Amino acid sequence: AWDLKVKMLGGNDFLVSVTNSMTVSELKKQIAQKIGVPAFQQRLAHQTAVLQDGLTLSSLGLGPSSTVMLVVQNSSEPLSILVRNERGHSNIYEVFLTQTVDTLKKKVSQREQVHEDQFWLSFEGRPMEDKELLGEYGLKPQCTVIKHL
Repeated sequence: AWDLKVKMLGGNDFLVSVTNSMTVSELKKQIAQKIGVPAFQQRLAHQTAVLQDGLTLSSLGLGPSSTVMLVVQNSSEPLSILVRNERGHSNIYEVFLTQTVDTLKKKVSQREQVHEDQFWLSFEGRPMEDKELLGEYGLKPQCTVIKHL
């Protein structure tokens, strides 16, 4: 393991312990532990190129000498998820990970003609709480959220 310099735009610089085979996705998690920015609010760039979460640091030509930029996003960007209901059908919903679980239940509510208090949502077996942000449950593009009656 070796250390990498991270510079936050309009922010502080700092280092993180990293590996060559480590992914940008894991790096963001290291950054979150260091400065508390949730991974889903982090956009990383190296030399004006925005980094894809699946890329490995070595594949990107990173070493102890490199420096990566961090841009923190107050409001995040849209992604699609699947919400599979009691009937077993999955429909596409659009969310921002910085939105609350609540905004999603309201979308489900309006669209599927049900009251918010008549169902609840889970992701990977974990129940989703109305006031928490969707990102905190590790939602990713086309992941499946389950709707329970």
